[PDB]
Amino acid sequence: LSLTDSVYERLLSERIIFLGSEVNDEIANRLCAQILLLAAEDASKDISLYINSPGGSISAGMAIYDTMVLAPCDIATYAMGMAASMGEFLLAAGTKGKRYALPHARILMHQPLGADIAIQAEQFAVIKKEMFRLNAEFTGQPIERIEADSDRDRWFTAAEALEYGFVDHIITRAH
Amino acid sequence: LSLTDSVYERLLSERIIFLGSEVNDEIANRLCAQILLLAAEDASKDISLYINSPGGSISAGMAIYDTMVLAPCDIATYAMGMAASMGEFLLAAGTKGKRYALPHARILMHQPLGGAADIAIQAEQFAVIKKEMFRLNAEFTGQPIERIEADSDRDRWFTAAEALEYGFVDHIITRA
Amino acid sequence: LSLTDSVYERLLSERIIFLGSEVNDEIANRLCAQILLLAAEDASKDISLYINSPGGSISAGMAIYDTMVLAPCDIATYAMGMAASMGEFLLAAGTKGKRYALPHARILMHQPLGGADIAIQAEQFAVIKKEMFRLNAEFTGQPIERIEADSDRDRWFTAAEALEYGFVDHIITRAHV
Amino acid sequence: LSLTDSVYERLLSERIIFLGSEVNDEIANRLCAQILLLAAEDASKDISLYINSPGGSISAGMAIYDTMVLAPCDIATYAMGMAASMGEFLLAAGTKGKRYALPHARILMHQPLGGGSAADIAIQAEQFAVIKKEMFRLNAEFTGQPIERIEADSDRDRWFTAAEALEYGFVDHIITRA
Amino acid sequence: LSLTDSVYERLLSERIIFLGSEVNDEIANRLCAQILLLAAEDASKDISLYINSPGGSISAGMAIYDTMVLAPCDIATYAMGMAASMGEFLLAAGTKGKRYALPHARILMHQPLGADIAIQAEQFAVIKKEMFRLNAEFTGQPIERIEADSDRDRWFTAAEALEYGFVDHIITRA
Amino acid sequence: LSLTDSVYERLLSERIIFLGSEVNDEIANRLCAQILLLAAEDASKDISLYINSPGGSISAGMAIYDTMVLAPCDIATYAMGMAASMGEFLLAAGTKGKRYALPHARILMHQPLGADIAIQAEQFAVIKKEMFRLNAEFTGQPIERIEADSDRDRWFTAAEALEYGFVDHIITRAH
Amino acid sequence: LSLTDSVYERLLSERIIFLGSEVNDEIANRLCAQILLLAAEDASKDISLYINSPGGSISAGMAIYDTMVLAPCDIATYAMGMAASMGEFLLAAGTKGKRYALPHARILMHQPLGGAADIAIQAEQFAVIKKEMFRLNAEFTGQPIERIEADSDRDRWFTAAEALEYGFVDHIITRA
Amino acid sequence: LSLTDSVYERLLSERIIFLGSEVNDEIANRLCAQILLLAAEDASKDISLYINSPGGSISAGMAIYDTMVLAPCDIATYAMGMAASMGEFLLAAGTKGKRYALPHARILMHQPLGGGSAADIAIQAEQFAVIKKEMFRLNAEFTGQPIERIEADSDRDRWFTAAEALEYGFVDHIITRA
Amino acid sequence: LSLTDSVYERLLSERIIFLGSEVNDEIANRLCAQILLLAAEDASKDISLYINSPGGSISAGMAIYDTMVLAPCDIATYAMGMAASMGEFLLAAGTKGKRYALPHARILMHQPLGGADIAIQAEQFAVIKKEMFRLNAEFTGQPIERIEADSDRDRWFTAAEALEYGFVDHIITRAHV
Amino acid sequence: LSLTDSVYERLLSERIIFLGSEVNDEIANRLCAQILLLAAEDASKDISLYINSPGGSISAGMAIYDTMVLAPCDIATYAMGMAASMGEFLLAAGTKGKRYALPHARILMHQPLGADIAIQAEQFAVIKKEMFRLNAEFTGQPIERIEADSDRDRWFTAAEALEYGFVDHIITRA
Amino acid sequence: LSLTDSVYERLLSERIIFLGSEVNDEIANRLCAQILLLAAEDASKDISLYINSPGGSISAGMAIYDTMVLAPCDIATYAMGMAASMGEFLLAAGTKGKRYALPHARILMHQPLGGVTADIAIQAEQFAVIKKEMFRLNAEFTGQPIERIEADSDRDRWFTAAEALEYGFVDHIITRAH
Repeated sequence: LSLTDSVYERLLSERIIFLGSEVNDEIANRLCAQILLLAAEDASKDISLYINSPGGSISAGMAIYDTMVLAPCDIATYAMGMAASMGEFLLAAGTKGKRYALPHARILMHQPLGADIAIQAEQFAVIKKEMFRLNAEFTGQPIERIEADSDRDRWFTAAEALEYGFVDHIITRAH
Repeated sequence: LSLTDSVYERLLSERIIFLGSEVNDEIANRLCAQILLLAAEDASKDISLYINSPGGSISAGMAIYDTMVLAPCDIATYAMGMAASMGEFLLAAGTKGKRYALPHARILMHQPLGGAADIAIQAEQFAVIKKEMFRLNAEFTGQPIERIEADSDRDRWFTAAEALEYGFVDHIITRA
Repeated sequence: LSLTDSVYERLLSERIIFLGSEVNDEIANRLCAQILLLAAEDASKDISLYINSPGGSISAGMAIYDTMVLAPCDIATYAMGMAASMGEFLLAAGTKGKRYALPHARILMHQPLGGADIAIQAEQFAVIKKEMFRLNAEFTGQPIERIEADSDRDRWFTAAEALEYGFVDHIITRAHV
Repeated sequence: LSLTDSVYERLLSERIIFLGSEVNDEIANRLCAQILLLAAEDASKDISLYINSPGGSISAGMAIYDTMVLAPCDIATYAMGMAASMGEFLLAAGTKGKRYALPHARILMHQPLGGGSAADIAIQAEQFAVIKKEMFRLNAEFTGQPIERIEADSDRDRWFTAAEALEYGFVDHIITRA
Repeated sequence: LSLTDSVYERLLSERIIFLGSEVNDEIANRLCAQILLLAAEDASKDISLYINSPGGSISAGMAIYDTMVLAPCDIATYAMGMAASMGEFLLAAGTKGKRYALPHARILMHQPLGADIAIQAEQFAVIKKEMFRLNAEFTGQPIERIEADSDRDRWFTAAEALEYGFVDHIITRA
Repeated sequence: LSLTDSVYERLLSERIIFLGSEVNDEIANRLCAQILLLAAEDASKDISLYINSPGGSISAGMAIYDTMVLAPCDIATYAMGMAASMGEFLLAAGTKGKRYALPHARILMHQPLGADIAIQAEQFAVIKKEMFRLNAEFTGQPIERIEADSDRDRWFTAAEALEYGFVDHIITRAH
Repeated sequence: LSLTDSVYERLLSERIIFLGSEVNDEIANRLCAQILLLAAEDASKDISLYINSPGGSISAGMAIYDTMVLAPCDIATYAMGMAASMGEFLLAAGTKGKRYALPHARILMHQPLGGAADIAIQAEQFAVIKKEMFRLNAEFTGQPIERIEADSDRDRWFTAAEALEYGFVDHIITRA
Repeated sequence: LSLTDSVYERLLSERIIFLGSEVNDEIANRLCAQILLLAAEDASKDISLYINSPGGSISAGMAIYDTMVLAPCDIATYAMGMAASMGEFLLAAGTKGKRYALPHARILMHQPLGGGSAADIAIQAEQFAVIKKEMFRLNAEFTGQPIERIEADSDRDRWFTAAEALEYGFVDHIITRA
Repeated sequence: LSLTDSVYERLLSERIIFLGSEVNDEIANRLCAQILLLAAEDASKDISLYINSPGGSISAGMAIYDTMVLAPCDIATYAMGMAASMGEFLLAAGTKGKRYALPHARILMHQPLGGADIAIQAEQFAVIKKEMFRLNAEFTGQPIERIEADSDRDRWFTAAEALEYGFVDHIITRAHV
Repeated sequence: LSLTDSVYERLLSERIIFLGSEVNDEIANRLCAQILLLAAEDASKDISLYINSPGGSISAGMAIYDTMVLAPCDIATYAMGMAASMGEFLLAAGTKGKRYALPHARILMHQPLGADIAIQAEQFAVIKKEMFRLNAEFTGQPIERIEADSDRDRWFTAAEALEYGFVDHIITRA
Repeated sequence: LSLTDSVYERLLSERIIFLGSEVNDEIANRLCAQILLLAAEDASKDISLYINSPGGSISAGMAIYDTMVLAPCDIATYAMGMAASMGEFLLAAGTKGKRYALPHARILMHQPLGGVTADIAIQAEQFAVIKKEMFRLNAEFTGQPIERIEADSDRDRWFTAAEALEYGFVDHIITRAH
């Protein structure tokens, strides 16, 4: 094991997980695995997910999301550096009241563009619509607004994000 | 040891196994090994197999399946992200009543194309195991063999709900 | 240590060995090492060898076989996925009564091509080849003529057909606790 | 595990962390991870951050900083070899009174120009402008200098000796002996 | 862990650290880390630094030096094989009375050649001058002589080094 | 220049072109370039296209096809070893009466599966339908039959291909 | 010299140029060089530019465009396979009346995202050239600036016929 | 251009082509290209094909053969070093009366087992079966041997000396001197 | 020979030279070589230098410049895409009256960071830097203070703005036969 | 084209070919190609083969030999540096009276060690025996002596080679 | 051949050679080859050597020089960009009266350290000899005392075009178009 993996492992022991890279099937599987592991170890204690990701595939993020909801314990989400696309989604998907943003974090909305191609298109259409739905639900905004803002790649500061409904807190001082 | 391998091992200690990549001989051997290991450690406790695989070779999947059936303990299967081809097969091959799907999981059917031996022999074997795959798939889902082939042919895919209806899984777990 | 190697080691602790790749000198050395180790640790307890191999070199497989026979403990063999060429040989070489096949396992017979001075190599191959046929016949209880004949035409077997032919003694669907 | 990583881990057990390379997302994530870990292990005990870095991206350094402010415990900063750009920022961002400089340390100011993610150049420019202004503001706050002087000095890449740094307001002490 | 790192770690447990390669930012950080660790573990017990290095960047060696002085415990230095440029500097920077040289060690003096280039030049000039000053302080020689000998890359045997003022002892046996 | 390129160049001088690899944008561009070159050099003399390709992307093959039709001179097509997917299409797209098949050539029909994904799907749908149309036109078979046979990956011998309508001749002897 | 380069050179001798890859500084420089070369060789004879490009950088394309306009001779453009982003721009930038499209060519509109200098400056420049691109695109097609931006925004694409109608090209050449 | 390619090209000018490696699609395409070229240049003059190949895929060799039959000119074949599998086939496929063997050439029969394109194994098996049968047929036609003997000898990898090959019917002459 | 190199050579025959990449010692050597070659071939005929470069090292650009001035023939410069840093310098260094800019060309001013003994390198850079500012001022007809000031803030120009500032003498949309 | 290939081609124009590396299928094909080319160009003019090779596979050398005999023109062989195994064979296989050796050339004899292995063994046995036979024919020595000397890897100087029968002349000057 | 090699070759036809990289055995051999070639082609016509080199090995540069002196024709040297160490040496080694410097050229003196590559003692010996020879010849070229050459070489003294002309490295500063 390397130092980085060691720190992440010791953090895992403290029920702290990181999403600091692009969201894909591999990272998703690992993240899902960690959530399942922590859920198995103790289902009563919260899990803290710190996010600094440019986002990625919808399917991967949705797998992560399902695994999050599957976990009985609360999952606190932290916008650490950047939450874009699915990073933003997973951030907002955090347990209500335990979604935090760091003062200079940046939340980006973005409409991802994503076997038989027709089948892939079908699946993508379905899961995309669902993401917009859930995003609207998380933020409490209209779906029309989610889609509209996603289209024009609207981005938010910590404050703007707090206002919009992505997070519940801004950690300006001594968490 | 890496972080990834460490969590997977710690999960293995919790009798949780993952199929998060394409199915081949290597992954099959590893998966079979894990199943045998857990079966050896404790034959009374369930095994949880989480599936997020695009599928792969029939022979590999069948080896996994045999090892699953071989294990005395029940094997609960979870459609986590995507269960395609053999991912779908292994999902449906789980102990009945303990086959789960997550809300946004996707189940894809597909008839594989297969592909140091004579080509004729390989063709023969593939034909056999393919026919057998369809049979077992029909058995798992409770659908007619004709419908399995028909849907497999046109690469039919299912949502979590549609999959539950078709007979791939027994439950859709929103929360645990 | 890797996840895979960890599982194999943890399995080794359960006296379970794997042959999931082509048979060569390296795999042979490794398998033989494992057999000797388990035999050294405890010579009274069985060893379980699970086979999913396309086969390989005769000399390598024969080395494994010799090491198997050398081991005092019984060696139970399981046709897990595929047992081709030396995979089939090592499968059939298991302790009689403890050779198992899983329902969808496939046993393939095949006459290897083999391949120092070429004349010497040829001599050795002829010898070891003949000996393989002999032992294969002995394992299965078939005539040597039938072994060679079937080997020539790359005859393959299902679990049932293999059980009948004499490669294995059981077809196990499920294991008891 | 390597010797280096072993020393860093054993140091981590002593609540001592290092920033000895250029600041980027990976180093930031790792550093933030370490701070969160130490904060989780014990929120009452100080953390010592030793800095010998040429600096780097603003966003990364700000992420480290945000994580520093997040940590309940005090964070003591040490200018070990060189604190340039964000190295200087994170140095000055240390808990007031526990910001140290080694006798021959060098503090360099510098305005990064940023610049390559999967996004529109206009958006990147906007974000950079905001965080840049925020850096200047906080730097001014840390040093107690006017924002104009921070910008002015950053433009001309002003650098400081340990003494000059102490005077300017980057650090509170110059630790010759311990 | 490898054998080498294992031996070095086991040595670290014995409060023995090595400088057996060129001095750069990486080696500096690692060495400084080790010193801080040992200082943290026990501030009363000495640290033994064995040196066999061709030297390197001044800034790095200075970082090491600052960390050395920062450590409360005494730091004994050993010229094991070769102490050149900053190897010599760190050697002479050892706790007075605890600077040792092995019988066939060789001490080399050398003037290293070393953002905007002007700034880098400024800094280098400063640290260079400071390096000469401290070297003079360590050896007890005039600054003029340090520069003079540094210019012509003067080298010393163990005896010549002992005489010059780099080390305090020549230890044939422990 | 290498020997292979030299032979192909000397063949180009004889107005002979080869398609012996997968059809993609690069190969398409090169092939199109060669057709345009030969068309420029002499618009009255035929061009001979020898095909031994596993096929490839529809868009590429359609570009090749357009460039073929664009060329004023007749383009004779030869099924040399294997004409699959677009190899088959380009074979059948040859000038009527000058489409040849070698005795042991093999013609495979196959339905390819193939920016914003929806857009890609749209484009693919259009060009796919068009391919079926043109294929039906070339072979003189119903579109229903083209689609049906394409679906089940029907393959043809030289004789079966001659019967089906892919080619006009089988070169059994001394062309 | 390779076969590919040889045919392209022999084509160059026939005053035929290709844009068959993504547009960047390198390809731009090469293309500009070829245009200047042909213009130098003969300023009275047309140049034929065949386009099969997914597009690319605006700056690169604009450099090509300036070099096109700089050339005294007419430049006929052919949409061979695909003209996206700057491919579409350069297609429409051809001499009016000599802009051709092949029957199954596809024209895609798209507003690029752009991306050793200050980011603010790069943003400024990009804004300028982008606005200019839209202007010239409107000029080429004869469409309103608003419609160009609007369609560019939603990644509108055209068939050969639709492209002819919109104003990208003047003819659809089935046969020559 | 390399020396080797230069010699091969200068040889091509003399209507002499080589098959000195295993037979695959690339070598086949290249060889077919050469035959078509020589046929285009002059359809009245013979082509000399010198063979020293271990053989290879049936489809490739058959493609070469089809291209040979397509060529109007006679194709003289020379067993230079070794003609195995399809090397033997292409050797025997030469124009009758102009099939030569060098004194120490070796002709090996062998039934390839084929086997990895983007297609279904069943289809590949079908195609292979057909072309295999076709090979045996044509081989029998070339040598004037019964199909059963061709299959029988192929099974047991029968090999021939120059004399034995001449007798069997692979070649028409053994060229000691020229 | 490649297609690209062939076109550049064929262009070289037309006395047309390209600067389409960053300015460094290699590109400098190559450009200087080309200039000397064309000057050697014919010293009476103009040389046309087309520029699309992000700039680079001062010393390299100065070497090119010296070689330009060395050439007896006039050197016509064209801002084709971008002329930044030394690209701008070499653009403005063209023969007066023969410095052209294409309509959408962009000229960027920029003060390089430069980067043997460091003190010596610093000295040399200071000298050559000052000299660059001087020559840039001379080319454009602007005050040195204005050049330094604008260089500091990375001022950039459109074709029109550049024509006004004094970098070029013409804005050419189209060329006559 | 490179300088080396250019010189070899220009030599080819002078009907001079080289064997300066180990003998294998590739070198064999190339050499055979060159011989056929020269034979095609002019069947009346000699071909000069200069040999400096450590030898190699028998089958390859035999292919070369067959092609040599096939060529109607005489083939003069030159032992330039070293003729070992099949280098020696091809040397001795030269046209009688036109087999030359340079004063410090060395001729080495050697028994090479060389689908189904049995078949390969059969073929090797055949070609090996044939190689000994032809070698005996070339040198005019008994087959028993060829095998005997081949077994113990006997080597010859230019003189010893001339005496043994490998070459017909030792050319100090042309 | 590439464009760069083509222009250099075309330049070679104009009797113009380049030294635009560090001096080593390979570059030395190539330059020596070029000089010998030009000398062979025409021994009456001058050769123009343009220098933009950071210098390098003494032995290599000395080989170039020996080859320069060997050439009957005059060799004009041009300090194009940088003439350091042996670049400076070869520059000053040009034919007297035909040594030119470009207006912004820079000539750097430097005492090489040589170093290891047989017995170290021999290598040291050889280096000592040739080093002394360099200083001697440099003094001869510039017309300066050897003591001053060594003294200035020691402290890495550098010159502008004017300073170089004054010192004696070159005979002219070519601003205009000769």
